[PDB]
Amino acid sequence: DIQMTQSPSSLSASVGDRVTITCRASQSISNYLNWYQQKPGKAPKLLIYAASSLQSGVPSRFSGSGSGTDFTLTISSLQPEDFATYYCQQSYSPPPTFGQGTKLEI
Amino acid sequence: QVQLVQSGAEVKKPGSSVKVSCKASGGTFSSYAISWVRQAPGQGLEWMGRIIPMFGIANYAQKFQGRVTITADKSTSTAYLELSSLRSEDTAVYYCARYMVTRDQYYYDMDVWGQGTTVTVS
Amino acid sequence: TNLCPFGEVFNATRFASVYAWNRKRISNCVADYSVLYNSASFSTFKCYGVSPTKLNDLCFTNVYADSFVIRGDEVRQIAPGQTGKIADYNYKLPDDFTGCVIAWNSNNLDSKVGGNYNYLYRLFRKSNLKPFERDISTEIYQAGSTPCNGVEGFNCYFPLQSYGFQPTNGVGYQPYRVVVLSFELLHAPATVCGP
Ligand SMILES: *[C@@H]1O[C@H](CO)[C@@H](O)[C@H](O)[C@H]1NC(C)=O
Repeated sequence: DIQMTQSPSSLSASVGDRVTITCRASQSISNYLNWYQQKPGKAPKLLIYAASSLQSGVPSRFSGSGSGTDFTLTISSLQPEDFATYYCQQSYSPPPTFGQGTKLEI
Repeated sequence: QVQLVQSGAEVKKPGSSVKVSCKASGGTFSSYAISWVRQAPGQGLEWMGRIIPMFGIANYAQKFQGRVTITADKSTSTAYLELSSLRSEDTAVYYCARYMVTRDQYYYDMDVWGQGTTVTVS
Repeated sequence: TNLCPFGEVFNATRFASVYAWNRKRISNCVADYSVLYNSASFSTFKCYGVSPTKLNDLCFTNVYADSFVIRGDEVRQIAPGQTGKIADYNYKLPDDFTGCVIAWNSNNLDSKVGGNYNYLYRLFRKSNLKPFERDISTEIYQAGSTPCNGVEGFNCYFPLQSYGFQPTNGVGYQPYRVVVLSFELLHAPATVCGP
């Protein structure tokens, strides 16, 4: 059914840097999308459960945005906590396909 | 609060079926969905199927429908995936994860993930 | 001869949630309604076709105790004559009911520090339910020309929403248990009367 794509494949950064990432959807979504991160060889964790709504216990390092398609996620004052790979995922029609992922190098 | 804990790794001969499981702790399947996700090694995540243990209802993505079955026994707080006919291309890490299918008219926000099971062949 | 199960109806710690409302039935026994009216803890005893003090001297074909839990500020819905999510979709009493509704604050009994998602109410249906209809089906409710295929998404809803009974709830957000004692008279081959 729905398809996802997510850009770029990788970025370099520094501790305290500001960085932004994008995901795009092949049917429109009315902001039914989520974001996750996973550390190399460990379980994914959810950061955002709409365009912008942050999940509980997550630090203020993250924000998200979008409108029907072309969503983004941003890191402000980037940390070793943010070395993770990040995935978008649409929730608008099943199955809830995840993005290809993106890599941040500290 | 609720913490999923997940079955240890499964090594099996090609085609011969597999079984893996998740069980809750600090609670149970209180009308959550639990649903299964592949992390094939270095690929994107892929979604397999919903189950709502409170009702036993389950459904699958087209790619896995027929190959797989998922099931649960809520009184023992345990849900299972079992997969037949395996390793066409497959040796993924398998995750169970919950999402709160009664908390809002919003879904698939997987707020807690199992430890992950390696499932693989030789 | 025997004494009625009211002593257990008001002391079972496990109740179903309203979409799946429990029913228990009264027969061949002494129905002490009056000691219910002596209760310390109760928070409504509003009755229909009766006044509760006198009930003990009356005789009946059957009584049903129907029981469940509700968010307090919507307890008003349960009795006749008013639309609202419970009366519309979960538990509707007749045009001319006869019986009594008993309810009490249960936050000390029912709350959990996470919200107790074992408590559920239906909030979507294709039409409102008839008197004492019951429906534990949970197939996806559509909200557009999309055939939902029995799986959830945009315009495709799981029918049951949870109450989320936290300890940090105001007087009306708190969980109130309810029992509806539904009565019946007829030509009256009774096996239920009070002492
Ligand atoms: C319910 O339990 C209490 C406490 O044991 C008891 O006093 C009471 O008689 C029981 N029955 C009713 C109808 O309250």
